[PDB]
Amino acid sequence: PQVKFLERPVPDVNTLALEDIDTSNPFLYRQDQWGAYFKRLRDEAPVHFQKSSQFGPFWSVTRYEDILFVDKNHELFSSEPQIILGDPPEGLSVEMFIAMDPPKHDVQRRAVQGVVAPQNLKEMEGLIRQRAAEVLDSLPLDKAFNWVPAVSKELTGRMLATLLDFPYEQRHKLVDWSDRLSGASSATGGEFTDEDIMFDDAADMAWSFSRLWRDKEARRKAGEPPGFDLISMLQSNKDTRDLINRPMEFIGNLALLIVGGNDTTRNSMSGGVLALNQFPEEFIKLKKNPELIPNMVSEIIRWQTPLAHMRRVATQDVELRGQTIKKGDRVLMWYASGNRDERKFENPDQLIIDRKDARNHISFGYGIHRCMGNRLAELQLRILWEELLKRFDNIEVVGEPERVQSNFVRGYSKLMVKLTAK
Ligand code: HEM
Ligand SMILES: CCCCCCCC(=O)O
Repeated sequence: PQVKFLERPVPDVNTLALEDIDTSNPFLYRQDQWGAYFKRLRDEAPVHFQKSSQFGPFWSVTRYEDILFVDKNHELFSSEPQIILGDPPEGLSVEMFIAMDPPKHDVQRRAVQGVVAPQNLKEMEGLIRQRAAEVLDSLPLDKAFNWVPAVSKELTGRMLATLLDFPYEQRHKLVDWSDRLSGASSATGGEFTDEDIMFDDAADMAWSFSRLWRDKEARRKAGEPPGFDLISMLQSNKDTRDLINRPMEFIGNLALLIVGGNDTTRNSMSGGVLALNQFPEEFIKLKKNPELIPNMVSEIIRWQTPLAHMRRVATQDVELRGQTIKKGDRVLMWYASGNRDERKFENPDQLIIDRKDARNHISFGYGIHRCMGNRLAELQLRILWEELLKRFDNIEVVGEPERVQSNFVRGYSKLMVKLTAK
């Protein structure tokens, strides 16, 4: 049941009773209230029950420490049946291993893990660097342009096409299908309300992925050598040779990977540019010390936290910081709060590119569901920033960033950038 969320000014959090703070509001990030809202919960109600929202009753866990406890304890806090606050559109549910408990989760993850293993990422690195070079060489100088479509959306589309060996000139479909899956109003308070186009996406996605399998199956029978892409790898491994005979698992986990990498990588790419503009000393420091890029990528991902939360269901009664979460209660782990928790990160709101524990961020989560594409994400941002510093002396954000409506995605729709050449 899809709802067109209407933007009302969000109240100053100090003018509310604790019981009334609703973190499911998808305009908290846009209106720059998320910070104050999460600070007050961290300090006064770090394990907080909201009895009423558009999405029903849910708990918010906002302290770094408590997020680790919940994320680690998969047996107490199930990932089934969903991993977002709300529900997917009626009859348009997709079986992803992210929304799965062991042993089933482990089997499906093992089947697909190899594609983003550092060994296989080495095979792709040259192509990802080349496709990055092309886009950056195409950008206008001394002219403000929208970074989101031009670089972030573009590089992300290419990344997903590279990974799947998807028809390169149909790569916009992977972004479009991903946006409408993860941005459904019913799931995340996103802007997407049209369920007809979502049924179209399901048909278009099941067709195109079944086609890509058959095309690769033919080239292999024709004796062509297996490539570095996911379908090649799945067709090589004997467990996943007949994966097209498990259509739920096949389309589900293919959809999971594209949803997985889409907004996440894009908003990391946009977020990084903004973070270095709001903290101009960090950019001066990055240019003098470009060996900081790897750690900066960790700090950008901590600072952005592209996915605000992940949801779980208590499998039994669980005591947590003096609160009793009841069997069946929905629990949000607010990673966006944990990565700003001064109990872990001194000066948690500042971008510090040489932050020595940057890598201890929880943007990828923690435990058996820790991000499968972490290495791919870090690679793409490292590559982006290596290629940027080669070409550009300054990256100047102009005007105000426009932010996406969601309680799940922390993203940008517009980020106006002026480039200066070296
Ligand atoms: C900045 C980029 C990214 C961030 C911030 C991110 C964040 C996350 C988070 C928070 C989880 C779940 C953690 C948990 O429940 O404990 C996750 C899982 C996952 N991510 Fe990512 N991710 C990113 C990039 C990617 C990319 C590029 C891919 C694939 C190409 C990907 C694929 C996945 C998959 C498959 C899972 C499910 C893991 C499992 O359930 O076993 N992610 N990611
Ligand atoms: C880690 C990426 C997985 C996000 C799943 C969102 C799909 C839905 O809204 O049902």
